[PDB]
Amino acid sequence: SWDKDVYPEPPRRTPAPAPQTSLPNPVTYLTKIFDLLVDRPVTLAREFIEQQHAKNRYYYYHREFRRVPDITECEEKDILCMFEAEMQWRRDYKVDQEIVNIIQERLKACQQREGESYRQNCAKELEQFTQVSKAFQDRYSDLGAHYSARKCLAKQKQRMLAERKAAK
Amino acid sequence: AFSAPAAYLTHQQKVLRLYKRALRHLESWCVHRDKYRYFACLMRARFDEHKNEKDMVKATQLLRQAEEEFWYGQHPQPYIFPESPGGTSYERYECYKVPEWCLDDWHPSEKAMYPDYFAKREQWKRLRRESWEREVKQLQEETPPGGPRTEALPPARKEGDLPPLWWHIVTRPRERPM
Amino acid sequence: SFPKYKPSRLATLPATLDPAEYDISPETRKAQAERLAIRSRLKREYLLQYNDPNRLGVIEDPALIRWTYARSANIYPNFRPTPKTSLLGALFGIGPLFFWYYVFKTDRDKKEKLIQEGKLDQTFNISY
Amino acid sequence: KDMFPGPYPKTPEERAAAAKKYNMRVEDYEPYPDDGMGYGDYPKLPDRSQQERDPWYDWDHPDLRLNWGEPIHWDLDMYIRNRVDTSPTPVSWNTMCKHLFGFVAFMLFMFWVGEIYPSYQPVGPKQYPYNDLYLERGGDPTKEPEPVVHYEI
Amino acid sequence: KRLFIIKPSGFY
Amino acid sequence: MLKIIIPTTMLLPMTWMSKHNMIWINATVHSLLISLISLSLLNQLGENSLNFSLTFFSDSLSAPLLVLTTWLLPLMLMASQSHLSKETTTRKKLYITMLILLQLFLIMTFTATELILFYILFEATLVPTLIIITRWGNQTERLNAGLYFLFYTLAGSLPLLVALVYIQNTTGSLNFLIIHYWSHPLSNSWSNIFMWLACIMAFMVKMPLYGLHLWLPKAHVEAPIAGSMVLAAVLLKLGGYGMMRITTILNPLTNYMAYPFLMLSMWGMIMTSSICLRQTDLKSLIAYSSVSHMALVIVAIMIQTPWSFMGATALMIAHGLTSSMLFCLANTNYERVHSRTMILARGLQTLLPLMATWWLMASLTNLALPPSINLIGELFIITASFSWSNITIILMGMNMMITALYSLYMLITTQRGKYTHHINNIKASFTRENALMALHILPLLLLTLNPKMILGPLY
Amino acid sequence: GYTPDEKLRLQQLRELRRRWLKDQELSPREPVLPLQDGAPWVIYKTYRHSIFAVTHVLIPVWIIHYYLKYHVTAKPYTVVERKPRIFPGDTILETGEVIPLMKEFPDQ
Amino acid sequence: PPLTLEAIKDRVLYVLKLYDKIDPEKLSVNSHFMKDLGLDSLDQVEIIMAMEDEFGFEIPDIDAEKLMCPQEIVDYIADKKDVYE
Amino acid sequence: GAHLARRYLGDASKEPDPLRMPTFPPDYGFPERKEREMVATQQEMNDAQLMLQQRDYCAHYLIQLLKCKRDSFPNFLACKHEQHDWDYCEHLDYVKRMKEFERERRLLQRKKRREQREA
Amino acid sequence: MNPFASLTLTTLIILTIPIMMSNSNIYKTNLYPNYVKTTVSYAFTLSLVPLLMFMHTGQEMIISNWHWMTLQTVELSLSFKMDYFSVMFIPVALFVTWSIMEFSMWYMHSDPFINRFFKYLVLFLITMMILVTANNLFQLFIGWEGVGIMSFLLIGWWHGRTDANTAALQAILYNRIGDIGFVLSMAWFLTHSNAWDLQQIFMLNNECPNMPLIGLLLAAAGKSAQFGLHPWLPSAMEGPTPVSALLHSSTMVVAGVFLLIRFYPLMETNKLVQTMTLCLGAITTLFTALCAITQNDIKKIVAFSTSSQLGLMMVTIGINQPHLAFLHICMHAFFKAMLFMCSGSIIHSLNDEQDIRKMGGLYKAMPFTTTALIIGSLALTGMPYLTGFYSKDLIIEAVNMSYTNAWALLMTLIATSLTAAYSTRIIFFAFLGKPRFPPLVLINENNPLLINSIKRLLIGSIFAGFIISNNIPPMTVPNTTMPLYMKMTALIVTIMGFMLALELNNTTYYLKFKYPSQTYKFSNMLGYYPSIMHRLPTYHNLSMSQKSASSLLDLIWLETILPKTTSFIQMKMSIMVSNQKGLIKLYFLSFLITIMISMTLFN
Repeated sequence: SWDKDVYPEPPRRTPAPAPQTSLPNPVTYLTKIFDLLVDRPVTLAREFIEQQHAKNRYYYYHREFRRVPDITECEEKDILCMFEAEMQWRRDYKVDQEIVNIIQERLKACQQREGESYRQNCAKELEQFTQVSKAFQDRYSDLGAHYSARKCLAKQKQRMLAERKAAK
Repeated sequence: AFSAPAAYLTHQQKVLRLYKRALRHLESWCVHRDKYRYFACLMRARFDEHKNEKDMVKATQLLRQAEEEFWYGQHPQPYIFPESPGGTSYERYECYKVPEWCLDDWHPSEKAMYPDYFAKREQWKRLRRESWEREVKQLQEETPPGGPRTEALPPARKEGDLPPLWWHIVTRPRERPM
Repeated sequence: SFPKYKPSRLATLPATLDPAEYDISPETRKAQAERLAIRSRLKREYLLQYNDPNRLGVIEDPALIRWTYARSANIYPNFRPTPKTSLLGALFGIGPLFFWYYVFKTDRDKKEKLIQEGKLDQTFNISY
Repeated sequence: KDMFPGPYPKTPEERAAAAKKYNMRVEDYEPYPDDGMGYGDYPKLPDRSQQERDPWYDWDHPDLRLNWGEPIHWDLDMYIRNRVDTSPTPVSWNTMCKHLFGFVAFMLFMFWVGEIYPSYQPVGPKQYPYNDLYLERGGDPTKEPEPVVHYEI
Repeated sequence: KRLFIIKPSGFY
Repeated sequence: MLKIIIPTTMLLPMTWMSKHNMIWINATVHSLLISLISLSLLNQLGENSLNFSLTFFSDSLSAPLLVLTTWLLPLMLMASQSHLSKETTTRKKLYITMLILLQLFLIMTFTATELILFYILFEATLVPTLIIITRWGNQTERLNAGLYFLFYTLAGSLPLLVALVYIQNTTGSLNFLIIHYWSHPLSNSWSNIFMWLACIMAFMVKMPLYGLHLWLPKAHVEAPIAGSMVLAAVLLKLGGYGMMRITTILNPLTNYMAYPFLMLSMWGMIMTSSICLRQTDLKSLIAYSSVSHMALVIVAIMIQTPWSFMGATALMIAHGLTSSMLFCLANTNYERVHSRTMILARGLQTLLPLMATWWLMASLTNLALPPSINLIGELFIITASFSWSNITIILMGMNMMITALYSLYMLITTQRGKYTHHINNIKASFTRENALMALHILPLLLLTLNPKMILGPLY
Repeated sequence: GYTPDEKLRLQQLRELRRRWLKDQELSPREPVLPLQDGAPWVIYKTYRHSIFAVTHVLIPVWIIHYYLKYHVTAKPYTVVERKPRIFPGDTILETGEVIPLMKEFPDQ
Repeated sequence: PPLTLEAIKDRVLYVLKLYDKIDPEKLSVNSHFMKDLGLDSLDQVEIIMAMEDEFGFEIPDIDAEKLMCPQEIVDYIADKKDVYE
Repeated sequence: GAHLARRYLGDASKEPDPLRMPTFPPDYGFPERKEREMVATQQEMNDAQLMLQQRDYCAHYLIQLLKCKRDSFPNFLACKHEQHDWDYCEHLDYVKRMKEFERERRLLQRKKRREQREA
Repeated sequence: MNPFASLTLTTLIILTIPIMMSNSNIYKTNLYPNYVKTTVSYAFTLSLVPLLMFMHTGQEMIISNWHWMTLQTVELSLSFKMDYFSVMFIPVALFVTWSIMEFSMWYMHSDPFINRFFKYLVLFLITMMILVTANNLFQLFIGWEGVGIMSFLLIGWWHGRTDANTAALQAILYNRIGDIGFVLSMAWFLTHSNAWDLQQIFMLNNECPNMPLIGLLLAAAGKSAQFGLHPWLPSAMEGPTPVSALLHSSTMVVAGVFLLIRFYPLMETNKLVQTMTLCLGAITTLFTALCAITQNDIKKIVAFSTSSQLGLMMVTIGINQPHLAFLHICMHAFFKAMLFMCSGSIIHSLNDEQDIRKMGGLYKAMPFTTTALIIGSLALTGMPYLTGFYSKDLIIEAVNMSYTNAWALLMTLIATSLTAAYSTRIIFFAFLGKPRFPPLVLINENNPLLINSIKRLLIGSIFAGFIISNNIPPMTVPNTTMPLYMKMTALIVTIMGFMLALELNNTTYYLKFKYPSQTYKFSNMLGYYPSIMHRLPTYHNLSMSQKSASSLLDLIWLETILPKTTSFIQMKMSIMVSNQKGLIKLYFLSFLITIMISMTLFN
């Protein structure tokens, strides 16, 4: 049920069977035996369980957090606003970690899927992960074990001052 | 079963031990039986040559030189009997050996499984318990005033007396307990 | 004249090749007999307790108690700050710490210098 | 209790008492040198591994090759049969060290010589299509590669 | 010629 | 947190008013139920801590330690039953009361929201531990060990009290939440340097640091089994918990000041693991291994990186379990043969087979066989240090090798070889001892399946 | 050689040791405490074989295939297969085809 | 391989009979090599070595020197191999 | 191994250097040289998932061999002729590389001959 | 494709069922070993299916069934890499384990804890399967350490033997020294590539640096008993012969070579690491073959042969020919396992006798074992069209036809000659000649388990190389054309070694005695590496521990510094304060002094 856009997979191109020999193919008969002995019972069991699940269907919801004022707009020593903003920053930290995870999963799946042509046919995913890794490292790397919204803000300010100096 | 050692090894015993070591190492070098027999007869002749030397100083010097020759000529990997010290099977069954006192701690149900054996074990326990006092008395009597000057232990002097300090030797775990 | 066997600390001299085993005197034989006497007395005491049908428990060996005490308790009471003890203690206690400080500090300072000069590769180093 | 190890013996009477305590002959008993290292009264027994002791003798403790009441070497745990062994070797220790280290050094030196003169076959470099597989080997597709051309011999 | 096997109590 | 605290307090009246026969049974049952209650704390919101009240809060760091303490109490009672059987009813009740007071103090220390209250409860643990060691120890050296433990810890702690009062005066609050949220950076001045030293040194003493670890061997060797269990599993971990908590205040100076303690811990881990190789007493060997692992934890805390902190938490929990189990396994042999000399009892695998398997599993966990939580923590710490300096791998790998060597040397010497002939008092292992070993081992192996529980807040 | 005391002692120990060894011999009775399974002739020929086959291979295969149903659908990228090699041949989905130039000189 | 006492005696007498220096006819279980037969010490060493090779177990030198009789060899082998019949 | 003998024991300048090869330009000598022709298309090699080392001028025979092997299975002895074709192509390429080595040898000797001509 | 994953996972899961049933009553019953063997055989039969699917269509897969834990940007999950290496090695290892267990049933029948032996063997197989089928470095580490621990347990199967415990500790020590490199590689990959999965590691590390590859090489040297860490494998023969044949002969030792093969894409980039691997392989081959030449224990000889073959595989890796290295692993499994089983049969027949000098004239006494050993030795020595010919002959030809360190190539050829030499040694001393074993003759090879177990491996040795080589897809460009002498170099060297070994062995018959040469001492003493290396470092480390860390610092100097000195100062001050004089005249003067000093100092 996973979204294809979030988890892209290249279209599957499977060569058609083109036997050139009289000898029976063992894999075909073994696979038919597997289908009959295993796949059919498994499919029937899953059919029964899915019927049971459909009999009592209940839903769970994905929580939505409204955006709250950031640390930049929080006054000094304003522990309420600082607490709200820091919790928001931590949630965003987790979300960015998950984003990096998704891109890395794309990377590994591409490495496996392409095969011996991984170096060339996986370039786009590698570029995506390179961009994401650079962004993530700049935003969150080196903050330390006691990472806080204030420290990330200070790092961003340091980076911006360095950029202004580069502007000269 | 090992006999009590002596304070020193006599010159004859040292020569005999050198002879045995030389023959075994030669057999290690001489893998085939025929070559071993030929060179072993040679070694026996070598010992016989100075078998009857009268001067003890000369014989001692000969033994020393022979030991030096042995150390130079020892086989780097001498054959070791499988169960001998240094052998492949030395102490292999040690873990399987279990002391007799362990059976006393068996649960009564376990001892029930082997009734006749435990009856016989009770008989042996009675024998040891009766014999201990007489064994201590005999050891005290035979012991010299200064103290025991050798590890040897006296045999049973009179009928109805077990050899002193006999329990562990008699009841030692079987060589192949399984 | 086969080459002689140079004994070492991890290669003890074989008794067969012991220069003293072939120069024996009356006193040496007497000493050997006395040593056997000591061993025989100790073995007699041990075997008497070991074959006692009433004994139940360990046969406390004083030698083991002495070994443990000497290796743990007796050390400091019989220690005196001496030139050898003091110098060896200094070297083997504080010497390694300063060596490892030098090593790690130099490495870390180099790394920090490279980072400052933007001349270090952390393209995918996003998990510290 | 007097049985416990004590200070370094200085008077001859203290040496005799220490020898009696450790169940040793007075002549045999030699204390560790009194250098403040904590050995104190404990005997300085010969540095022989438990392997060296006669296997055939019926020791009080067979595995350790030790006897009840015998003075225990200060480094017995180091010298147990599992741990270091000092038994005499067929060849001299110095000869073994020289031979082994020489073999290792010669092997490494010959490897260096081989690196200096590495074996190969009388063949030219392998030729690969499409500019040495520049695209296949990860080269930038947009940036046109410097052309590599292989001609028929 | 079965021989009794001396082993520790396994009941517990 | 009162859901746990109040029942623990009620444990005391139950123990005192219980019948002479039923003291151990009631204490064990209700302590186990309390531990079951503590499992609710493991459910931790990722972003924020569980702020139950002004006084008490729990996070992903405190929760595992609280669960560990609540679990440890029943195991301690089970282990201590045997040697206190001869003791009179009043003394047995007093011993149980000391254990219960220790649990109460540890829980309040872990859940306390104010550094001064944390200090009061963290120092308060000395009294029950000191009483246990010096009243129910079996050796004449129990008193000297108690003096060393008490004075090492107090000499470390008191400057911490002064520093905390000074912080209260300057910042205005010692509540951890406010301190974390405000947390102004420190400056590199001699006064701030000494404040950093005062804050760190008490926890550095509690977590045996090389040069300040002398109390640990004496106390663990000379203490009763329960006291050794608490000291290894929980009391050492108080230092790690405090150091992880306290490090927020000392942000910048930690880089400059870490090097002495970092070097001391890194070299001391090798030194103590080597010490374990040549130890002649089983308890002392276990204690030195504890010292080495806590040195690893100290390195993790000083580096101050998220992976290092996760490894530190995981290692704290895993080591507490493994060291407690090892102490109990040694205590069984001590009770049977009444000596702590390793050589004296040999070949115990033939005599006591299942205890041999318990020893094998404990030693494997000690040497960090994966996927043990011990290995998870050690590996995370090792990776964090590798980031800190690639050269760190040499010492850490050497320590891993030495740890494997000494653990398997203990296993081989105690449980392998020919049985000591003269010893005749070895008797079939009781269900109680095997149950204690299983209660130690099973939670440790199970925790591998879900390791996020012991990976700490930074997870 | 043996001293007379040594010979006498060793012979007495021999007698006692042999008596102990004979005592260690088990009697004809080794009482075993006395049917949870009521299958007295279980076809040793095939019933055990088919039961083992089902229990060890058939049940685990069913369980693992059901777990494949669970894990593949629940999580993307859980199972990733190397893209099948495509030679100048037809493809099932799009029925495409191509040939490899074939300009190659045939003789060899 | 029960290795009964009679088998041990038979094999020891086998080895001794195949020994040229010993004349087979006068060889007996109680024929002391030193006294009844004419074997010297080195012959004692050789015979002990032959026995240990025949049975595959090494007799320690201290015990080996004291055998001085075939029946002694048989009983010592029985003790080492735990032969009770 | 004799070429190594000439290279090391004899004059190094005369013998070609394997890493340096080919120093002389293709244009020198050889008045007209045709470009080596690769029958296999790049997309075909990528689709067949040929190893980069195996993506050589003889790749077409390898593609044919892989397809024959896939189709013939179960029979694994039915591709001997295609295997021979690919092996022969590899043999031709190896011979070409040897010819390159010989060309370098002779060219270096000619260069030395020019230097001799100066003196 | 759908059946592939299910069958591949079921093959591993089925093995665990006997471990789970160890808790049940079957463990108590005699049926447990047969149940474990049957489980292994069924697992092999199932494993054949995925192998056939791969042979048909190269259906490689990666299965991440369970998500263990996500650590910030790093996800650790249980992932199995069912690629060519795993899909092929699983059947080979399962077949070898099946034969070895059938043989063990006969060999270990007397052993009281036979059920424990079989359970430990199944556990080792499970750990090795984890090692082979791993897509994460952490899961591979789980398999690595599990194999090490199972080797420790099985090698010291007889806890009574002090030698066995020493061998187990030695194996653990060397393998842990290797594992230092494994930890280094894991840390480097996590820190730089931010992943422990092989796929991302390959993707990101286009040009792998040196440090992680050197750490992997150290781990491979530790597991495969390369020079410097080689002693553990020969000492491992202290364990029961089935344990040696299964783990320390054919399956466990190959792990390091398998570790390097798994990282072959990274290995290609770095030239220095390839050269180091080649040199280490050459050193191992030459040294181990030379040591084996003069060894008088059959198990020792076979173990040194295994070490030399591992060195040859490492050389193949150094030549940048990994798939050939994997093929050699596969074939060595068969023939070396069969050889060790034959040695076990000889040992059992001759009442636990392992010295070749005491074994002779067994060619007719044991016909089937003699046939199995002859076939195995021929395959090991590269007899054409046997299992060895398909792997070793190609390995040698590739080594010749490539840019290579000259001494490495020379050493490899000499090593092949020495392999022929020691095969001749075993055959000549044991099977040929006149019987030298003790009089009572108990030779009886007529056991169905022994005969069938050796039969399966004999058929595998004879025919497997052809089948595997033909079926596997071509993975290297062949060395088509080469000089005739280059092509025949392997046969020429092997035959020369055969001739020289046979000539020297015949000279033993001659009634001439010469005192041992120094070279013979060097070979027989294993190069003196054990004697000096197992004593000098151990003595120094333990003595340093006790003398310095335990006493000089912990018990003396630290105590003197912090506690003792402070207590002494306090005691002296207490003696000063409590002067115990109590005289009014004395301390009232102090009051006067105090008053004057106060008036001056504080105004």
